[PDB]
Formats: sequence, C-alpha cells, structure tokens
Amino acid sequence: HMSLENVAYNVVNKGHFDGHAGEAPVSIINNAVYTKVDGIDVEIFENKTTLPVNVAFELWAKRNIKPVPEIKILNNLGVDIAANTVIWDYKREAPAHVSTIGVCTMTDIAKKPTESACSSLTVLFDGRVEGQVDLFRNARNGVLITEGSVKGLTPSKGPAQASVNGVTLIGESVKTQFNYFKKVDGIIQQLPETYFTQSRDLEDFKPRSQMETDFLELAMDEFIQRYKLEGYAFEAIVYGDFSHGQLGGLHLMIGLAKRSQDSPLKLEDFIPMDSTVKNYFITDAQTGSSKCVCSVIDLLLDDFVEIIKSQDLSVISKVVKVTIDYAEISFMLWCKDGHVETFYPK
Amino acid sequence: MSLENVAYNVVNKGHFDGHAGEAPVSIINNAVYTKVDGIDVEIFENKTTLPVNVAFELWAKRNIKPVPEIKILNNLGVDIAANTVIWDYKREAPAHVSTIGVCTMTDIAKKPTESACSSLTVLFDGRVEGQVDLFRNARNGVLITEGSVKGLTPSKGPAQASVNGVTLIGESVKTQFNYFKKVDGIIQQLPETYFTQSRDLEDFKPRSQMETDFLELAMDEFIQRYKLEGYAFEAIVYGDFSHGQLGGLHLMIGLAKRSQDSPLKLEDFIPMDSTVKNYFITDAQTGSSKCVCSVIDLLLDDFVEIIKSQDLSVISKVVKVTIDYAEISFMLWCKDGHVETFYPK
Amino acid sequence: MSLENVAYNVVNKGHFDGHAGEAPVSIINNAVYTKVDGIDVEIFENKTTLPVNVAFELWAKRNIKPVPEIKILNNLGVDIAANTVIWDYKREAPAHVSTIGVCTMTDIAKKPTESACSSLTVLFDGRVEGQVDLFRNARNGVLITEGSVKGLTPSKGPAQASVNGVTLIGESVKTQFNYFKKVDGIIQQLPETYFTQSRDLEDFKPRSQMETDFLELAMDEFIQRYKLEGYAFEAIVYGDFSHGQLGGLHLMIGLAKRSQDSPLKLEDFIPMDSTVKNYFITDAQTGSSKCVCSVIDLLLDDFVEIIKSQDLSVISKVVKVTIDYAEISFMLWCKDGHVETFYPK
Amino acid sequence: HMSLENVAYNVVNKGHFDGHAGEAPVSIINNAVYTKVDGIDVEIFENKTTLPVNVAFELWAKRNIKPVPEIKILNNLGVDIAANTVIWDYKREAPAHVSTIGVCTMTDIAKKPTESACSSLTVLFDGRVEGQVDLFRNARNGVLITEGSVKGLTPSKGPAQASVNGVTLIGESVKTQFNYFKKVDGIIQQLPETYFTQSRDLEDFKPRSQMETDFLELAMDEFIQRYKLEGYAFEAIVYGDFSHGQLGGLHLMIGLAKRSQDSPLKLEDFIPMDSTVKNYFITDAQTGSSKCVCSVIDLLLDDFVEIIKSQDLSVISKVVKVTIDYAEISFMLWCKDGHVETFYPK
Amino acid sequence: HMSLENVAYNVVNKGHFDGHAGEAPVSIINNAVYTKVDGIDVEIFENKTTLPVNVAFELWAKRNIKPVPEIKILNNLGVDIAANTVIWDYKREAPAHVSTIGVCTMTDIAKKPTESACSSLTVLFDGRVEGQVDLFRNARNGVLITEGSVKGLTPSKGPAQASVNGVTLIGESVKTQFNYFKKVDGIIQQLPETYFTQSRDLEDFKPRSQMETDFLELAMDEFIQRYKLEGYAFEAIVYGDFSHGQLGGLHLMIGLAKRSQDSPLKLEDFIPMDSTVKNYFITDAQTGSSKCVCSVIDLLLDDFVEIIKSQDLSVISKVVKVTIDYAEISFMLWCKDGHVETFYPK
Repeated sequence: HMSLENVAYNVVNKGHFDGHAGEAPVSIINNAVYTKVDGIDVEIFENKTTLPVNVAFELWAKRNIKPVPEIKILNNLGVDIAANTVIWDYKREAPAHVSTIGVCTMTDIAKKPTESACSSLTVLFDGRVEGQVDLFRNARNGVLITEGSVKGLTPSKGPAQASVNGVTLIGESVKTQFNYFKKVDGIIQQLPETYFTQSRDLEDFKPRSQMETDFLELAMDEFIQRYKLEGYAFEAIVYGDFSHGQLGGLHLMIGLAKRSQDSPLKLEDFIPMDSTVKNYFITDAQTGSSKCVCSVIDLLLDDFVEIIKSQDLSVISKVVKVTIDYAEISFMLWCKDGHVETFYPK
Repeated sequence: MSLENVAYNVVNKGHFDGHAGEAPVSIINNAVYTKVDGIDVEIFENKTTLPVNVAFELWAKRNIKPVPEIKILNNLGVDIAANTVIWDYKREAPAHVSTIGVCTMTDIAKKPTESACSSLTVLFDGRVEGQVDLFRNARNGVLITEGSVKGLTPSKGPAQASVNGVTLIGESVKTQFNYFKKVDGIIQQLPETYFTQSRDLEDFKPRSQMETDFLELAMDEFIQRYKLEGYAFEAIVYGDFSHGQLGGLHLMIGLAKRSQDSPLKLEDFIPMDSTVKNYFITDAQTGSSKCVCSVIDLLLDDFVEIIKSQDLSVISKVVKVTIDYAEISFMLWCKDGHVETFYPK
Repeated sequence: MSLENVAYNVVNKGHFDGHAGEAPVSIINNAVYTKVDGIDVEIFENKTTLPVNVAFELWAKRNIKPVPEIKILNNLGVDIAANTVIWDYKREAPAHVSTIGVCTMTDIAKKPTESACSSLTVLFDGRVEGQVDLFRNARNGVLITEGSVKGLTPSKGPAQASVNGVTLIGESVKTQFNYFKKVDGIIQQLPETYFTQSRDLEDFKPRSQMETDFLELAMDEFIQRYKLEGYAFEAIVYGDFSHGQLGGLHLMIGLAKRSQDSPLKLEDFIPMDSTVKNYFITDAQTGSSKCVCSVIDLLLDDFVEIIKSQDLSVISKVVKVTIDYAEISFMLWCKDGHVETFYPK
Repeated sequence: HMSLENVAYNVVNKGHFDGHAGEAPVSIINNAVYTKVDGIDVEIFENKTTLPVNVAFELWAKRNIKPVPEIKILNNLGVDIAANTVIWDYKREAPAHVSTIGVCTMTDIAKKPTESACSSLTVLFDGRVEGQVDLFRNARNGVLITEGSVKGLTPSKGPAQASVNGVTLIGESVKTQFNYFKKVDGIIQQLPETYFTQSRDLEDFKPRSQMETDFLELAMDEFIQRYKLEGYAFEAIVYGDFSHGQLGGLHLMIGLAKRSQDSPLKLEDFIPMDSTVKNYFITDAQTGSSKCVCSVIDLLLDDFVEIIKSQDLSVISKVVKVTIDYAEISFMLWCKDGHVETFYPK
Repeated sequence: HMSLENVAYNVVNKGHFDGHAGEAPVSIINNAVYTKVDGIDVEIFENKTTLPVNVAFELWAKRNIKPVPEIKILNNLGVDIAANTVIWDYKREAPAHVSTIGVCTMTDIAKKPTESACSSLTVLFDGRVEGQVDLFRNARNGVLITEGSVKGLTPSKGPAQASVNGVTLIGESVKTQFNYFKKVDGIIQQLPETYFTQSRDLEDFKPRSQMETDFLELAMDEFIQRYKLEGYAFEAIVYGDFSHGQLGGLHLMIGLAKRSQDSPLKLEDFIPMDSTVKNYFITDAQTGSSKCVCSVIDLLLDDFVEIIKSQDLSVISKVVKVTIDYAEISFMLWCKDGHVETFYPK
C-alpha cells in the first residue's frame, strides 16, 4: 500500500498524493527527491524541514489542497495537530504541526483523532470531511472548522481569507470563510470577539476600503483632516518617521505600502514564521533610516481607526487589549490631555 | 584535464576555454569555491545527482553556441551528444547521462565512431569540422546544420534555439537549424510539424494579429471575429474559473490572458522541459484550481488550424498532431457537429 | 558565549545586541533552527565555508551602521576589522577571514593593538569610543570617520555606503566617510579618485543631465550634442549587437540603454563585488554574446572627463586611472588622432 | 510492487530481500537507512557507495547470498554485469557492477539478459538458476558458471574458494568450485590454464600444504635447505628484508604471515579493492623499515616454487607472463650468473 | 602543474604524493574521494578534518612518510608549522598544524620559510633535507631535528621512539632518535633536561626494565620492599585502588597494564589527541569502579622512582615541576609526617 515510490508516483502523474496505485523510481540525495524520466533525473522535492527527507516528502505530497485556515489563526487558537490531513506551511516549506494523525506511519501519534494520545492535544477537525463534526463533539480538546451551521453550537465567523495551495485569497468559486468552534478540557468554549488581520504582502498590496484608497492617494494632513483624526497621532503611529537615523511610526502594514510608492523598503524577516504581529528589521532605501524589531500588523485602516477612536484619552498610560486573529494583543497607550501621544505593542 | 584547471578557465574566461592554468579550489556543501583576495567566493552550486566536481566540469564545458531546446532533442530520441555538453538550464544539469570525449568521468567513448556509441542516437553539429561526415558514417544520429547538406533532404526546425540558457530567435547569429535523423543506418524522413513557441507566462507576448486580438478582446468578440463558434474555445482555450475545479487553459496564451488581470500559481510538479507541460494551477482571484493542467504553447493560429481541420461527425476520436517533432495524441469530443472538449491523452 | 545566547538575540532583537537570554536551537543541514511553539523555524542558512555555528555567530554580529562597500575596503588592502564584522550580503559571508574581539572561534586577538594585528591593515571606525586613538597607535590600518581628525588630512570617500546590505546615499544618516590610511607606521596620502556609482542594471537611474540625455537620445544625436566624435563611444560605451561576437558595453549605463529595449543575461561567474566587474553577457534580442565583458559604473561625465584628458598621438598605451582608491590599467588605442578602443587590463 | 519500505520490511524480518510483501517504516538520513522499532530509530543500512542511499539499500538487500565467485576472478574475466542478480563487493561495501539486469528500476539497463542493451556486455550466467545455461548459449558475450558438466562444452575448473555473505571459504556443506565458460563476440572461448590466488587474510593465515606448514615453523636457511631452493632468492623475494630504510621482497602473502609471527606490520591498503595482485604501503613495526607500494600476492607456496622452478635463468632480465586468476600477470625476473636475484610483479 | 587529479594519480600509483606527472579520474562526494578503476568507484580517502575534502586530500597525500617526531614532542616544544611538509596526526586522521609552507596553495602562508609571514612562528626544520639546517640558522623561531651532529650548536638527545607512518617505534633500520635544537627570537636555547614518555598502548603493553618486569610479576608489598619503596604509598599513587565505587590511584600507564592482566579496563579518551599527560574516563570492568579525569602518564618506572625518591617530603602539600617531553609539568605532592600521602598533576 504505502511507500516512497507510491508517493512519488502520485506526485508525478497527479501533482500531489491522491491514493492511486503505482510506483515511480526515486533517487534520494542532497536532502532532495529525484525521479528518472528518459534516463535522467529531475528533482521533484527539496527538504527544507528538520524531518528526514523521505518523511517530509510524504507529508508535503499529502498537503491539504482544499481551502485551509492560515496558520496564524490555527496557532492563535492553540491547534497542536490536525485530524487526518497535513496543513502545509508554504512560507516555511514545512508542516505546520509536529506530529500527525492517520497520515504517515513515521509521524502519526494515532491512526484516529479520538485515540488516547490525542486526548491532551487541541486537534483541528474539518467539518467538510465525513463525520468530523461528531468526532469533535466528544473530543477533549480541539477546533472545528465548518462551511455551514452546526446543530446545537454557536459559531464564530472566522476570517474571509483562507489558504488555497499557499495562495491566501478570498474565495469566489470556493468557500474560504469558516465557522469556528473550540473545545477545551471537554467543555465547549466561546471564542472571543476579534478583529481579523488582512494578510497582504508589501509587493501586491491593494487597498480594501474607501478610507484605505484615501490613505494612499492623499497627503498626510489632508487625510488626517478628512476622517477627523487629529489628536490620534497617525504621524507617530501609522505613517512612519524617516527623518531620523532610527526609524519611527510605521506600525501598520498599510503605512508601509505608502512609502513603498516613493521608496523601496528592506524587511528582514528575522523570525520567518507567520504570525498576527510580525516583527521586521526594516531599512529605508531613501533615507538610511533603520529599525531592528519594528512590529507591523495588517489591519484594515477602518478597523484601526475604530480601535483608536474607541479609546479613553483621559489618563497618562493604559494597557489596552485588542483581540485580533483570535489572539489577545497588548498595547501601551499614552495620552496627554485629549491628544494621543503614542500607541504600540508590548 | 583537472579541477584546478577547469576552475582557472571558469574564473578567467567565464567557462572552459581549453586554456592552461590553475586556481586554488575549495570543495564544500556540494559547491565549488575559489580564493580571491584571501576569501572564498562560490563559483558553482551543484544541483545535479553527479558528484560535485564532475558536475562542475560538465557545466563549464557547456556548449555556448545556439543549441536546440532540450525538448526537441528528447522528442527526437537524442540519447547523447558528440564532443560537447548540452546543458539543461531549467534543471541546472546535463541533458544527457554520458558524454563523448568531454570528461573522463562520464565519457563512454572518446569519438562517436567507437562501438559503445553504435546503438545510441548521437547529436551531430554540422557547425564543426567533419561532424557532418561522421553523421553519414554513424548508424544512429541527429544532425543539425545551418545550410544545405548535399544529397540529403532537410527538415526545417524551429526558429528558436538556446544561447546560454536564453531561448531566442537569432538575429545576429543563426538559431534555425536543419534536421536529419538516422535509424539503424537508414536515413529516416522527419514529419511535418508544428513548433511550440516556448514562451514564459511572466513575459508572454503575442506573435500574430490573432494572438494580439485574443489578449485584448472580450471572449465573444474574439470568437465571433474569427468565426469560431462551435469549436468550444470557451471550454478549451479560455479557462473557466466559475467552479471549484478549473476548466480550459489548455494553451499557454489562455493562461497569459488571465495573468494580465490577476495571477495564477503554477506548480511545476515535474520540472523538466517538454512539448506538453502539466501544471498544478491555482487561480488567485477566484480559488478555482486543478491538479494536472496540460498546457502546450501553440501559436493560436496553429491551434485554430488544428481544430478547424477536424471532422466533428464522430462523438469522439483520437487525433494525432505532430508537435515539436513528437507525435501527440488528443481526444476530440463532439455533439451535433460541434466540438465539446479537446485535450491531450 | 552561547549558540543559544546568539540565537536569543537574533529572534528577540533582530541580531546580536548583548542582551542576556537563551533560545533553544537545532543544528541541521548547515542551518540554524529555533523552536517556536514546538515547531522548527529556520533563522540562519549557512552559505559560507565556515562551520554553521561559527558563521551564525558572525552573521548575528553584523555591523548594522552604515559601512563602506567592500570593494572600497578591498581596494584599500583592508585585511580585518576592529571589534565588528563587515557582512558581505552579495556572498552572504564575512568580508574578512578573521576577527578581533568579536567571536572566540575566529578571534586572532581581543584588541586591534596586540601582536597578531601589527602586520594587518585593520579597519577602524571613528564613530566608536576612542577607535580613532587605536588607529594612531597602529602600524597598518584604515580609518573612517564622519568629521575632522586632529592632525590628519582627510580623504573624501564615496557618497554611498552600505546599510544592512542596501547601498545608499544617506539622508537621515551619514554615508560619506573620511578616509585615512597607515602603512608600516607611516600615514599615507591617499590618491585622488573617481568612485564607482554602484548601480544595478534592474533599477538603473541617471544622476546627471548627461546620463539622462544618453538614455533618451539616439546614438549620434548624443555624440553630436556632446562634441564626442573621434572618441569612439560607438565602439566603447554603446554596445554593438550585430555580430555573433558582442562588442562595447564597458560602462554600466551602456547596458542600461539596451535594457530599455530588450533584456540582457548577465552571468556573474565570479560573484564578488569590485570596481571592475566581468560578466558573461547574452543579448536576448539578437543572440550576440561575449563571455568576458569588463564593465561597471562610472558617471558618464566622469568617463567623458577621463577619455578627453588623454593624449591621442601614440598608437597604443597603458593608461592608469585611480578608481575606488585603486589604480586600474587600461589599454588605449589610437589611429590618426582619433580614439579606436579603450578597455581594462 | 517494489518499494523502499518493502525492502526494509524484508531486511528487518527476513535478514535480506526475499520477495515477501509488506512495508516497514523508514527514515533516510545521513546517507543511512533507519527503521522504527519500539518508538526509537535503529540504523539498518549505511551507504558506503556512490549511488543514492535508497538505490544502494535496494541493491544491497538483493545480495546474491549463495556462494558466488570472488570479484577479482570476475574482473579478470571482464564481467561487466550480472544476469538477474546482484554481486555485492564486501571489501568496498558496494555493488560489484555499475548497472543491473532485472533487479532494480533505478539501475537496470534491461529486464532480461536477452535484450539489445546487453549484447555488447559480458554477462554472468549461473547454472544454479533455471534456464540460464540455455540463455548463455544464445547471448553473444558472457561468462557462465556451473556446478556440474555442460553437454557439448569444455569446462574450466575455477578456484576452490567462493564468497558466502562476504565470507570467502572452501565449501563443505555447499558447493563453491565452479566450472567457467566464456564467450566473446559470438564464439565460445578457450580459457587459459591458471593458478589461483588462495585469498587468505593476514591476521588468520592458515597453511594449506605441508610446504607452507614447514615455511612458517622452520628458520629461513633451514627451509631453503630442506626444500632445495638456494639460488632462487627466497631470502630477498619471499621472506622479506627489513635491514634497510626500504623494505625488500615480501612478494608472497605467507612471507608477511611469517614475519607477523614475530612482530607486526602496518598495511595501508591505499586502494581498498579486491584484486589478484594487491599493493600495500607496508611498514614494519619492529625495525622501522617501510615501503610505499609492495606488490603482495597470495599464492600457494607450492605454486610459487613451481612458477620460479620452471623459469629459465639465462638472460640478465626478462619479462615473464604468468596466468593467475585467469589474468596474465607480468613479472620482472632478474638472473645474474646462476641465481634469481629478484622476481617481482610489473 | 598541481591538481586534485594529479594528487589522486600519485595515491593510486605511488601510495602517497610523490610529484609524478599523470591524472586519475575522481569523484568527490560525502566528504570523501573516489577513483574510477574499470568502470567502478573505489574510495581512496575519507575526510576526518575540518578542511574542505579536496584540501585534506592534498595534505594527507603530502604526508611525511619518513620517521617524524611524535606530535606531543612538537606540541610541547611549541612547533606551529612545519617547513615544506605536512606532519600528519594519525590519531586524529587530521594534520598537526593549522597552516603549511610550500605544500599546498590553499593552505600555504609562504612558499619558503624565510618569508615575513613565518617569522612569528616556531617552524619545524628537518636536518635530513637539503639546506634546512642552514635555514634554521637564519630563522627567528624554529625547532631543528637532525640525525647526526650540527656545526657550532649544542644538541639535545630526543626520545628513542618516533612515528613512522603512524606506527610509533624504535628505529633499527632507520633512525628515530633525533637531536633537538630550538631558537626563540633569534637566540639559541639550551633545552631543559628531560624524561620521555614511553608512548605505549594498553592493548599491547610490554615492560622495558627489570624494575618494570618485577612490577608486573611480583605482588604489591613484595615489590615495594624489594625496591626500598616502602613509605611512598604506590597504593594511592601508582597501583590503583579498585575497592571503591570511585576509582582510586592508577596514575601511571604501567599501573594500568597490571590490572589489565586480570580484568579489562574501559578507557574513554574524551579529548582524543596525543599528549604527555592523558586524561581518561576509566571504568574497571571487574569491580565496577569508575573515575572521570584520571591523569594517565606513561613514564618508565625507573624514571618515576627517581622523580619521587629525589623529593623532600617535609611540607604537607607541595607543587613540583618535572620536565617531561621538553614540557614543564606541575605536580601536587602530599605528605603526612615524613611519608607520602598523594602525588598527582595540576
């Protein structure tokens, strides 16, 4: 049934593991996989994981190719493992999770998600596959994602985007927005009210609201004026300060895309794992201004305006907690009289 | 003649020149380094299955003249090359397992006249002394030439060739070769062929009025302008993104039309060059995707000619089109005298 | 003093900073991995020839301030840097073999004063506490500062420096440095220099009216406007793509002009940065190619000045030009009072 | 049917490849094959070859485990490829041949030794397997080994030793001495009359004739006397001279075994490959005497006597041909006025 | 001229590097060198060093095949680099020195030892090679070794043993006892008078004097009395106490050799390179006694008795400098009322 040659067969004739019978000849060398075609080798996989080459290969081939949650959502929810699939982290070119359930005999800690060894683990269940709802229903720890309503349970509307083959997108011919359900120590949990990150890169950044379009096109103070934002210090928080040797402002992703129109930015991703709050070691080409550990987060400007506009400016320093991507993010908020002085992560 | 010699040539003449000389060389991490100003600068990353030092040799001796695209040699049964290395720039490896009089570690022979060559189809380049003649004396081979060969009928090959991993139509250098094949001592007579345009999606440009009309105009305008109704272009060429699994996108230009507006991810799951390519495509705008999309880059005009010259009486048949010197099988489905679907087998 | 301490600094502060703490590490595949929520995430890929753990320490101990481009340091004969690492992002490796007070595994000393350093041209930085005084007390060394130095004549350096692998003319930060040198105890009078412009072919931009005009205007309309006939710009700068052999393109801007019409393939066969670069260039448009093209960036104005201030009576000479603090030898050919050709070495 | 996991299943259960269906879980790492046993990895193969680790594993497991000719004897007959089996070189820890016939998808040049790609190669045929003798007749280039007689064909008695699982021995419970038959370009060959290397190791050298028993026990001049050999230079050819900075003679293996009885010798086997004539960088521990490249060959002492005794002694130096292990071995024989001064391989 | 393919050619034909013209086909893979002999690859080198595989190869082949000083003697004398040769450390299968002179372009710091680069380094010179005696005279720092006597310089008789191709021995057919001369900063040095370590293995230990034979033969106090040694507690210093879980005594190699006649001793050479004083994690297989870091030093007993008997045993605990192998080794001497309590280094 299950073999390296069989996995390779699927990879070359079907583009991923499908479960078709067959064998393809394989060379393992240089932490990579090659197959013979017309007497010559053509590389079909490159191991970027800390797993043995043939194991990582089996898991990669067994990718979940349907729309799946972005790993940051899964991380923020406490997901430790997935039930009978592999959630592939495309930007680390690695599996999202340590172990496995019913996928690969080398990494499996169970063949079925409700075995004793999964008892203590928060297991991802997919409602789209037959009978995983009822598996979740009597599982100690887990997360359930569904497309439709679930009888007896209150849903938390997840984010609009999902990951489809490493492409993170809003579905149109396919459903990307899931309902989330969580279970901890045997009991149903109510997920918090959250904002959701927008999940845009700096290269392909597109605006997603009238306010965002206005943010890119208009000058600093003519924008601050239009949306009545004076006293919320967009210049020190959102915009970015490039006048000094040390870098300032530039906390939001959209504020970065603004400079990107004039000047290129280098972002060293020193810890290259996807998270709600990304820290970059940023260098500005135009000025020379640089900052290691510059925290950056992609919220809709509207969401951000709504965050900061609902804030009591009557004290020196508050600890402000905002729930984003299912995680509780801590901000320091410094206010003077009725002016916001600064706003930033901990 | 040696590692340190190959290195010297590489750093001082950009490749192997047959120059005498030697540079100190450091082998580590499946790579070649040479010392300049007392520090190591990498000059070769080995991405082959051959031992590091051997790959370096064969890479350096990579033929730097216009040579045929590797897919053409493959379709033609070319098993080996005479006294040169045809380097595969898409895999970063030699096109062939063994060599002839190139490197001791891979040579099966020193000359294509030797016995161990007799059963192999050797590529002969008429641009070098006596190789035209060697071809006449070989049992199995493919000859490429720029001009006429006396007493032999030529097959006009594709306009493109590869110069240093860049595939182009030569203006200042000749890229369109003549082709001759021999099997078991008999001159075989090569088929009438179409040639694939070998274009990338990321730099795709139209090469006729029809292709230009295809990229600019709405689906219906184009279909009507070229009276193509019933030939199922909406289901074969254009690409349907309305469902979970995506349809169409059988030609390269159909993909290029999408890319204009929104991007496609193309997983090249078996990454070697071929007439027909299969990509695991995801459509970014939509979420529609398909494992194994066969994509062939044919001039739209050539495809139009192909499909229009077909009998739509039968419910479905096998259609053989000679493309890039290979014989490709298509499945042609029909209902009531119009094309339903059309795809490689 | 721990792989884990270096690691902690990298994940938490972006690089080595001096903060106490320890992050868990896995070493595999010539790379450093760290654990975040039970899964391994790669924080370093070793592309150097040094042990993976050593290279990691040195990479983390990068100099993050604006520092000179390594070509300048090489041209100056700098063997080592005082209490810092000059990272080479082009090769992703340290610019120098060993270190001073940086890493215990490669240190040849803790301070740039002691015996081992005596015979090595040490790089000193005037921006760090009393390193100017360490320069005064050294046999061999090069000093960079921002302002004036007591009793020392400055050499005005290039406008650009490198900040975190990005070459720049700093607006919020000083990139132009003052250069001082010392050979076997004696302060040197550094020669007058042209400086190389450091532009890439991808993002090339003009920096003078003359350069703008060169990119915009037709060949002889530029030469006529700039009183340049008989200076052989047609042969030297512009680029000839009409033969199998490729001619011209001795300046970066020449390649920039062609790239406006069609792309060029550049094999950087020896991939270290330097005043004069040599590329294996293929012209996509025509098929023209040349394996060893000596090239790189001088202001077109700088080059015009150089070629014009030359006596053009002798049939051929060797000409010395001090670029990037280094004497570059050129061959200058002349027939009947007009320039024929002009090229490096 | 075939796979990496299948091969491991065979190896862990049956000790080598058997054709048993089934799969064992595997980690390829560090050019080595690991299998999971009770939670922990146990290394079951270590790639010492230039082939991909997984291809080498497959080839190894498919060892011919019955008595097979030693590799040197096969190389002297110019055997390029074995027919539907794998001869394992235990001194190299590598397959004896480059390619394969009907053994492995990665290395096969053909499936049957009856195909076109085989005509020009000398193929090892084994009478111990059905239809192979018959196959030999038709195939143009080949060497056939048998246990008994072949109707209509002249046998050639091969050496008494053969290899069983990398243990070279003379069979008592199993037959090891084969008749050899060779064939070139269509025509059935006539094999030269041969001596055979006795192929004994240094640490456990055992005498195989009364002459050898006496050689070891009796002193130098006592042996030469008892066996009538004065003027055949046994003192400077066989026994070995350790009086000079450079070691002399020791042409015969038993010569080293003799000197070993007293004090030890370091042997840098600088080319670790089986062959009729072995070359060593010997260093004598007792004296300091040493020599780069000493041609050391293990002949039955009786055989060497016969070789030198049938030798003419007229000229001052002749080049002599001696057929050992089916290979014509050249020797330089120096005669002076009546005595062999020295006699060594070219 | 010089190349990898040339070095290879030398190894497969001359046993080491000789300077012969020719080339051999080579494969570099898995930190090893292979050569093609009749269609197949035979490994001829395996890299155990921290240098690029090809570089370690250039150096290993250019081994000193002559009798050479043992590494400890050089390490104790401060030799940093040999002139125009590699001193191979066979224990580490690595070279003994960081750099090289006129040996290999990739590791040379000078083509001749007279260059500026060499002047701050103690350069090993061999009196057996043309003019290196003269080069020593004009050198700032260095160590000379000669067979015979040198004009106008006071010699120092070295150890009777030297290393011949890794094999440490007393030369009988070739000289291993060297004369030692040393310069520091232009000035000649009169070297300290010294005992030499006997450099013997436990695996094949032999006695070297009547006193040592009596040690290995006679029981404890019978021997102690016989040599008027009573009052020094060899019980705690030499013989080794095994009655405790923590291993007692056993500070001499011959002492180790005694216990080795009755029961095996496991030795972990956890810092495996050769030196005058060697530390081991020792485990006695009979009792179960164990001790990490027991300084084992192989002095001849006649030497050790001389060291201890020429000692004033008044002060309770003392520091003693003994010169062994041209190095000054510090010792701690303990004494209770005129008799010896304990004696070890540090």
